[PDB]
Amino acid sequence: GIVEQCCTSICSLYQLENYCN
Amino acid sequence: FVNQHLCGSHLVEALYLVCGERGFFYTPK
Ligand SMILES: [Cl-]
Ligand SMILES: [Zn+2]
Repeated sequence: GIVEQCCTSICSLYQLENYCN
Repeated sequence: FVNQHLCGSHLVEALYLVCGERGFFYTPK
């Protein structure tokens, strides 16, 4: 999930937008 | 913009900046 995406490996601010409502 | 490692409260801080008024969900595994 988001934790695998951004904490374990790296992620972009654009990927984070996927979790906006 | 650039990529980065974001863990714990820092990830949630980032979600707040990016989403703002839209709101977001934080659902760890
Ligand atoms: Cl730290
Ligand atoms: Zn810290």
